[PDB]
Amino acid sequence: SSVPTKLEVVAATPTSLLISWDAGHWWEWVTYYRITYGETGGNSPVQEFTVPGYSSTATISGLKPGVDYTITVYAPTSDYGSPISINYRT
Amino acid sequence: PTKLEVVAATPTSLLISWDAGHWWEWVTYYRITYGETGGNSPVQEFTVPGYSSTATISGLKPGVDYTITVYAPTSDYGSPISINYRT
Amino acid sequence: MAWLILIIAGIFEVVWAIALKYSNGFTRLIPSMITLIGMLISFYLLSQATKTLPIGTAYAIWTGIGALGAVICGIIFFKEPLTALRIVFMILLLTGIIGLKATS
Amino acid sequence: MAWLILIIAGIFEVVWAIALKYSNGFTRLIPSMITLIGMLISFYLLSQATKTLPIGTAYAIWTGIGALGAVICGIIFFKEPLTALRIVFMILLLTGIIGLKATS
Ligand SMILES: CCCCCCCCCCCCP(C)(C)=O
Ligand SMILES: N=C(N)Nc1ccccc1
Repeated sequence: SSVPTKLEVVAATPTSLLISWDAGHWWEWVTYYRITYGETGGNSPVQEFTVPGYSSTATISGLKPGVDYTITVYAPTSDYGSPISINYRT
Repeated sequence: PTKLEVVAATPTSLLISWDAGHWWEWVTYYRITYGETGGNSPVQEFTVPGYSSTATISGLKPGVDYTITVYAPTSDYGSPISINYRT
Repeated sequence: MAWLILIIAGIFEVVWAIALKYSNGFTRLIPSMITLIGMLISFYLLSQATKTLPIGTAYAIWTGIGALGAVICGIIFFKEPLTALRIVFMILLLTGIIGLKATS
Repeated sequence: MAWLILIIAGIFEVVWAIALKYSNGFTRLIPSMITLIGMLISFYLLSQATKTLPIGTAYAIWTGIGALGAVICGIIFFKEPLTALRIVFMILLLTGIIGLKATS
């Protein structure tokens, strides 16, 4: 894709993950990112929130310890890039 | 504006209210300022949208006589409204 | 049909124009509110009228009615001047405007 | 002074116009902020100008400078076709604007 880039967990806790990305160059900076997280299986839905586009990090709280999750960062549109996801067990 | 009352007060905060007018007189913002009636130093101030006719003043020292004034955007309306009030 | 909502996009252009004059530097609530709301009506009405129509002929007539409506409602409501000279340079300005927008 | 403000309002009129195309669905941060900042500056300056100037002359001149900057920028920064029609429309526009300032 183009943005976002390099989605990693900076810090983690049994219940909470702190994730970060490379927004890219100034001209690639978007107005917001929408961030999805749920059990990497999907017992019912997923959980979702958005973050102002000027932020490269987001904290995800209220997870079940021991469980593998999938965490996806989207751009406003599909014009920019494919939505980069990672798996992480808490 | 007109009719600057203190609808409610606690030792540390006042709820003030005024008469916006009607229709043609409504201004887009009011600018309220409050300070000790005495040694003052500066005055704290803030602004409220002109559709709102109440305001809350918080973080007052209990027992101290404060003076509250409500400005229109410009002079050309109906002058500032001022009151004194001990908390 | 998109032509008529382009006309109306253009009338609402004059509406916020006059409402903005009435707001006295955007300090009188209601004329201030009309100015804002009557704007995004104009812009919305446009983007729909423009969907169908040429962008060039759209804007040309949009801003034409905007600019002339302001000039006319002005000399009327705010008893703004009506000089032989002013009516002329306004005509050269609106045709230059209409002109350049009708070229793009 | 009121006139000087109008010129800068017209200047910011085009800077948000061109920044809005360089924003996507209002999605690119930096162009989105520029459009947003250029509109709030454009409107503000216009609203303050309209206090001392006829709405008819304020609107038309504002719109004009935006239309003129749009083509001056269009021609220079986008290789846009420079017609003899386009030049005479920019001359009528300038004559319109200069003219109106001269009957103050
Ligand atoms: C929505 C954008 C325009 C914002 C302008 C706010 C209106 C009030 C302008 C007052 C400041 C200038 P003053 C003290 C000479 O009236
Ligand atoms: N609607 C317009 N003609 N112009 C405009 C430009 C900038 C801010 C708000 C509105």
